[PDB]
Amino acid sequence: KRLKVVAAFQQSGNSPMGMVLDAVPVIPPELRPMVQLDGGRFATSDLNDLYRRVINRNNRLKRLIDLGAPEIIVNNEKRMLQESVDALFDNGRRGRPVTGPGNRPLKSLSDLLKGKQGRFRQNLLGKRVDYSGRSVIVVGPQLKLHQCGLPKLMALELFKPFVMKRLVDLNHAQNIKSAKRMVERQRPQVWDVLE
Amino acid sequence: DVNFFDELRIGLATAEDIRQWSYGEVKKPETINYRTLKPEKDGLFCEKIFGPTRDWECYCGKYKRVRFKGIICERCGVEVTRAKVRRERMGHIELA
Amino acid sequence: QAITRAMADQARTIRIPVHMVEVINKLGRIQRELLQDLGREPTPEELAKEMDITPEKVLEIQQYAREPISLDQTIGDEGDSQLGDFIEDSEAVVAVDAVSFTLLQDQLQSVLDTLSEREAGVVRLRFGLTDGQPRTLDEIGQVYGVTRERIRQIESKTMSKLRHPSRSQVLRDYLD
Amino acid sequence: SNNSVPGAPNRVSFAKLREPLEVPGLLDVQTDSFEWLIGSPRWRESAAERGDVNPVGGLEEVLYELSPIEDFSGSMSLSFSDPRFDDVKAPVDECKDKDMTYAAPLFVTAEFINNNTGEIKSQTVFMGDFPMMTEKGTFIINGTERVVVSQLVRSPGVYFDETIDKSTDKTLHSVKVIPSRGAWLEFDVDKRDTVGVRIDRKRRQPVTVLLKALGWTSEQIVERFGFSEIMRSTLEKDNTVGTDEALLDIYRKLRPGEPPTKESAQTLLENLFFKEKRYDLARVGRYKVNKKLGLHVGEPITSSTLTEEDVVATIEYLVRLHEGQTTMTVPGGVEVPVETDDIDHFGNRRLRTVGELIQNQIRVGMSRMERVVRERMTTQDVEAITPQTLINIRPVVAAIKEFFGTSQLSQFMDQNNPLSGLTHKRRLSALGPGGLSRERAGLEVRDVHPSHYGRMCPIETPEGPNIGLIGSLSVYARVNPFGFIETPYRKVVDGVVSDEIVYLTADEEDRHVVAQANSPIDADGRFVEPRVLVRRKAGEVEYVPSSEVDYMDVSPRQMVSVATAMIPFLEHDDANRALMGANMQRQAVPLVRSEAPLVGTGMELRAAIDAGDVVVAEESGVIEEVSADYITVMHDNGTRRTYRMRKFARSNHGTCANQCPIVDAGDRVEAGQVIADGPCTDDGEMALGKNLLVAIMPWEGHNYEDAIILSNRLVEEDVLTSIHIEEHEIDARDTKLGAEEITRDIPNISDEVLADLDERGIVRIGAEVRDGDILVGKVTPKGETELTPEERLLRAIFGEKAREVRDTSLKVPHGESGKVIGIRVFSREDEDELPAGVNELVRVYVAQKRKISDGDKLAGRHGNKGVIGKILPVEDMPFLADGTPVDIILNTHGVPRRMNIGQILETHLGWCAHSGWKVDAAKGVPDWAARLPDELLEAQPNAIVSTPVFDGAQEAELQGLLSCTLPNRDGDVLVDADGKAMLFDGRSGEPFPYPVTVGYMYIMKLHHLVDDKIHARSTGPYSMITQQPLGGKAQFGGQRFGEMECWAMQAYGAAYTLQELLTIKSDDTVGRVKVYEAIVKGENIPEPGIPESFKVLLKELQSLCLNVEVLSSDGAAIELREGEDE
Amino acid sequence: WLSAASFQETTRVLTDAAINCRSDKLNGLKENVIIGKLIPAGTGINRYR
DNA sequence: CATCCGTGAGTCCAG
DNA sequence: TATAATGGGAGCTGTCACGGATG
Ligand SMILES: CO[C@H]1/C=C/O[C@@]2(C)Oc3c(C)c(O)c4c(O)c(c(/C=N/N5CCN(C)CC5)c(O)c4c3C2=O)NC(=O)/C(C)=C\C=C\[C@H](C)[C@H](O)[C@@H](C)[C@@H](O)[C@@H](C)[C@H](OC(C)=O)[C@@H]1C
Ligand SMILES: [Zn+2]
Repeated sequence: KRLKVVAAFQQSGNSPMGMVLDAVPVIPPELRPMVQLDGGRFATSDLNDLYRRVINRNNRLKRLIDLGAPEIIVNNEKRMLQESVDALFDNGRRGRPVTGPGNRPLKSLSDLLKGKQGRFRQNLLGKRVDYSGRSVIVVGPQLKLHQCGLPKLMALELFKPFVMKRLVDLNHAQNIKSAKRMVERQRPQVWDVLE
Repeated sequence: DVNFFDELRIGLATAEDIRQWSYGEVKKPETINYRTLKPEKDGLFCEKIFGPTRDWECYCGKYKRVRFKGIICERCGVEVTRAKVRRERMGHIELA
Repeated sequence: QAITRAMADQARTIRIPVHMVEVINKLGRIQRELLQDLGREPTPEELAKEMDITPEKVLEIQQYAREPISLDQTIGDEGDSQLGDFIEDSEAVVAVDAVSFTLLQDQLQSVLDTLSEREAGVVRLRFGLTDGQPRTLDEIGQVYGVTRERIRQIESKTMSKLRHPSRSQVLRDYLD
Repeated sequence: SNNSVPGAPNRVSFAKLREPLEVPGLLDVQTDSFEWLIGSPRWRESAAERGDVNPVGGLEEVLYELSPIEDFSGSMSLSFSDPRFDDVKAPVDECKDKDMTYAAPLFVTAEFINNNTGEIKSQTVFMGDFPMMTEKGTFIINGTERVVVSQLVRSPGVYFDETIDKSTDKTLHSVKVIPSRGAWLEFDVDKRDTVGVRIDRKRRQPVTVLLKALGWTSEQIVERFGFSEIMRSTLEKDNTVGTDEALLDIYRKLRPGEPPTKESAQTLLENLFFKEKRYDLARVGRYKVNKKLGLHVGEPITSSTLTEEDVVATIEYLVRLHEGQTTMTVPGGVEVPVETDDIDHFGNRRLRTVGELIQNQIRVGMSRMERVVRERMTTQDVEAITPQTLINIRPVVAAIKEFFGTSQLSQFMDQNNPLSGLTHKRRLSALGPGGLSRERAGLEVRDVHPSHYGRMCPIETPEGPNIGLIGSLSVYARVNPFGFIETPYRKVVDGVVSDEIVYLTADEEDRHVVAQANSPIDADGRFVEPRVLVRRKAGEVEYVPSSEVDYMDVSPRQMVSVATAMIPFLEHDDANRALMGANMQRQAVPLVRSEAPLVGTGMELRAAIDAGDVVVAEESGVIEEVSADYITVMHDNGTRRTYRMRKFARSNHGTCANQCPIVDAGDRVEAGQVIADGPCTDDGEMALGKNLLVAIMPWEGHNYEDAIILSNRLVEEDVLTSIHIEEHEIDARDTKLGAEEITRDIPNISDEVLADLDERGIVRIGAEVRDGDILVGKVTPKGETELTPEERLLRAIFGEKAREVRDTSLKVPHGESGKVIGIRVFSREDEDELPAGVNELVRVYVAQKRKISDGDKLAGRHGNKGVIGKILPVEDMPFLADGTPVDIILNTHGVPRRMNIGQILETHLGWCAHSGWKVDAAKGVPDWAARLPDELLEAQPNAIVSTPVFDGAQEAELQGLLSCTLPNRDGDVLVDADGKAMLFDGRSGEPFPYPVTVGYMYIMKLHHLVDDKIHARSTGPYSMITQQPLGGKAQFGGQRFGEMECWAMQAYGAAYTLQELLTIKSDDTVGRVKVYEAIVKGENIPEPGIPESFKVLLKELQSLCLNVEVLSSDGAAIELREGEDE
Repeated sequence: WLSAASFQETTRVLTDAAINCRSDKLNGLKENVIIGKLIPAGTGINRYR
């Protein structure tokens, strides 16, 4: 078992030193977004309070070392810094999770990947799509096997840029901007266009 | 931006790799200002580090036009490109 | 002293200066003083007069005191519905509106043609099509090889020539 | 008649005479509890009549547990008493309107006692505004009506379990002591015949170790537990001896890392299990342990804590039950049955109502301010201390605010129909804080327990993943002051049924023997047969002589809930379809006007009244004046009360609550009578649907697979038509570029679009609106950014200067439409109190008069759901002889599979009720109609009847009633004794070859209408992070093409279709824009690019110190629309 | 390691893959769907493509 | 062959 | 920012079936 680890660092010039970090990468802001809602209140990602947690303790370490504090106080901060960077990479892994308001555990970096709601199985193996819809189904004995009854209102929104095309074709609309306004207002023409 | 690339390799990141990625070290815990509602400097949203909030709009406002492209304003050191960059530009924190 | 100072400075996810914290704490203090005095939570108009005598600011203060909420937080009934999944990316570009802009370019390309080379010259000069900047007119006539500011003379020789594609209403549609 | 009590229309009942007791106040589950919390006058009297010695209110209790608050010195002492409310700050109707919380301010008397100075300062403190409950058993939090659901939890106490060993195959006995709040304690028995104990899930140790730690001698261990060999084997294998050595041993295993003093191990063993601070069995926690051990059984409840006597008596209970003993007397205690306990028994399974849930959250808020109190005492000086300075109520107001705002038990009130709300108030949930998770729930928790009889319904429960975890409370059940569920039983002295009734808890019933309700009884009260049907402990049934009958059930319909009892011929439908049928009545929608069903069960009266969505008279009198607006009643004493009608109000679920006056002017009305009724109510009765002319046959495939076929009469006569109101909102805030202003002046809009507005900018009352139109014209100042150099040019030509105001108007959402039936404007200018930053706030209420259409979901009471397949012209309808077209054509195929032939029996009884009948009295009263009550031997056309569940009509009588059916107006009978009738195909003209089952059936219009369910989207809004489309019809989102949905694509081998959906259709930032262009330009679809969501991943791996590089075929790391730099 | 990570035990997969420096040849169904490439099956194979 | 910690435990919808 | 003050506080309760490290 031990060889399976050690031989892996041997082969590829992949140093084992990497398991110890001197600098932690900060994920782009738009991926940890801070948003103002219509209620005036702000909504921010959890990562922002974990990053904030590290830098607050990391800088406090800088002040403590510089002041020449006793090892008892300096070592404490280091332990705190350790748990801080830990709870950033994987929360709940070691010890109790970091709670925010409501005793709610904060999402960590690795929590963005794990399981169902994770970036893999929720956003990559399955995505949401444009040009699509949903409705109640009803038996249609009148239809042939290769047919289906697609609601008039549904089709107009599915084929919306397809219809705008033929509206400016047959001169019902002068441009593409007006053609949109004819489909939105549901003028009687478009039903002839859509068919 | 061709689609066809052959291999996707993963490795154990060096501490030096971390610094090669980052466009600057976050030194403040501060996110934004409480009045201006703008990304405070050397913070988690600092525009010197991650990029402009609005397209081709420099932080201090000395440059507010599409005419300046890739220009690093001297009063706040903000490159002028799309805010599209704030989804791709990295940062880092130097642990003591 | 160190705690309360470091408390006011760090606790806020969005940083407020020390005096601003001194205010809100005074506000919560005068509130709890007027609380037991009126058997009811006091009106903004009432709170204001006692401490700062200004009503507009007290409203503003009470929004500063408001603590933000987390995007990653969810709704209680089901553990799949997170808040950020409802935040519409206001930034993202509308397909039709950007395409309609592109069709506006094809109409101004049918304007650079009917206009002369002198006429389609000052057009892209002070408006800044290829430039991206609007150069001052006293610099435009001197940067261009025709003098006696005849380039401002050609300007009026175009303003009415632009009325014809305007009378064709092919530019009239794209303004509404 | 069935319920001849209030003044209700006559609904004749097939029955055995039910005179035990009327349906109790259905809302008393909510009412009685809140009255205990506040300690209302009506409660203290209710405590008196129940004979409750020294009653303590919900608020009174918290104060006494708290009082007094002293510091470590004992110098200071704060204590509370006498809680009292003022008048409510604002009426209910005003709270719904102004979005404020219906509450009454709470006061208390607090005094600061000081032992040193000997002085006492006493004054009244404000505690905040206290959420009061309506008369309808609801709360109103911020203008939305809410409901507090009762939680089913595991009762505190000591439980014994019998687990079987896998290896040794011997019986191992385990015990577990459960506190209301505190540390854990479980004694278990090994296969090694050595007793062990796990404290708060720490490692196992010999139990004698604990006895020598308590102080008990090693000789007393031999005396008390010597009668077993498993305890002698335990004290023998005992590692160490000595009172000091045991405490040290326990300490060393409990809290490693801390210096063990002889004085520090003695202390925590006292604190972890014997102090009120860290450990606490509730009143139930004490009472339940005591019953199980039988000590201090008579003595009143004073101990809130565990004792040493409890510990020893527990271990004694463990050992005896291990070696086969069946009974045991604890020294100093009465005899107690010894066995293993079923955790799911309703004697051990507890129900905490509204009062306790609020009380608990109150207790939380009090212990918080107590922390601040004990801090504010050591700070300030003794002389200047008043309670006003010590007390911070801010945590209290925040603990009660949060609960109603956040908790999983403060729910949006199910307001589809009056029944929907009624069932919401009587729900029993296991989910929620202090309870269990949905994943944590196994299969035993969910299935039907024997003790559920008469307390909780076994039919009413959700179909989904929540099944078994949520239930309805039974009809006749109520909640006792200890949080358990009682149920009424008739008392039988010696074979003689008495009208004396006693409520029994679950385990109390287990020690007795009960007779089924339908067992034949003498006119005096004696049983008919010696051996009768008898219910016994562990759900076991056997015949037992009448000498042994203790009690008998009140009613046949005792086991069911309120919604369940409204399903005619329930005993004919399998539990599965019967289940849905109960979950679906809640889903019905109020129709323009409502008819009471032709067939009922008698539960339709009391349900509507108790719902509180009808208007009931308080005092008897005469209608002095009636309007559509309000009814004025003149009382006998001379005083006048006036009831204001709710007219066209929007419910929580957008259905239309509309009350109309029943009584005409000058009518003499008695108290408690229905003077005006609301939605889904006809003359004071639950009217969830309409009576429809059914026809059981396959018809041209349009009804295939549970689809439904309708007559156009139902659309031309608004029979299945409903009103739906929406509420649209918008406000004007202060921005950084100025302030949003509501105006009629909107940039680049014709006067044709603005035509339906007023001078303000608001739409005008009575105007009609379509989707996309303007409701409230609001403009906002836009950021002064350099406008387009291509639009600068476009503004010089036409010479039109740009405005700095962008359109931010409130337009009508897609799919919505109707008439504007009222505007509600709030202005900061007109002193209307708004939130900080808002100026003008507008609400527009649009009503839609929706007719029924294809896709709308119709359902009967028997779990027979189905959507509308086709609405034929009225003439196409298979009609009877006299030319009457049927209403609804149900498919035959979907009946005998679902085992719900109750829908059939209702149809048979449905025709009988419509046509009327008359039994043949010549040559006597026929032998089939011999059990038939006299009132039903003759029936009028359009007569209403009752078929109480587990009673009512029998198949014999029903067959007979089909024969008696009166002829139509043309003097011709229409159906036969088979219940069928000949039909003519409205299309071909030829009559159908075989007789078709025809009659009337009660159909409900559920709230699953296509108008709400239909949705589609081309392009729209996109996610902020993943850049994928947003989700939901409300957000104009797209559909999800999930992991499962991709497998189908791959299996097909449709690679390009699959790729397109996951690329240019989804999160290809540049791709989707260019696909739009290529479509409107009639060009070819471009080749997809890199998914922006994949790009997100690599940044998420990178941020985790994972050097991820994309390599080309050569071996060089390439760029992903980005670059690296230090 | 991409197919594996999108399966189960995502944290366990990545720690190992990072250490072993495991290079991924994007030649599989699971692997390709994630990156948006045409799946190496059906109409996606070069024989037909 | 039996314990202790970590990792699994259907989908779409609305909300 | 000079009276003296010196070691925390809520735990969380009803899974289930399995592999790998330890016995
Ligand atoms: C705050 O409470 C929330 C849950 C907390 O969490 C959590 C764990 O504790 C819960 C408790 C204590 C419940 O008693 C409950 C419940 O009784 C119920 C559903 C059913 N959940 N489904 C819903 C979505 N669906 C497609 C899948 C499953 C629930 O989930 C819960 C529920 C939970 O989920 N229903 C039923 O029993 C019956 C059969 C029908 C439902 C009637 C209507 C429809 C609802 O009552 C409406 C009027 C709202 O009131 C609720 C929606 C609440 O929403 C709000 C904000 O008010 C919600 C209960
Ligand atoms: Zn600048």
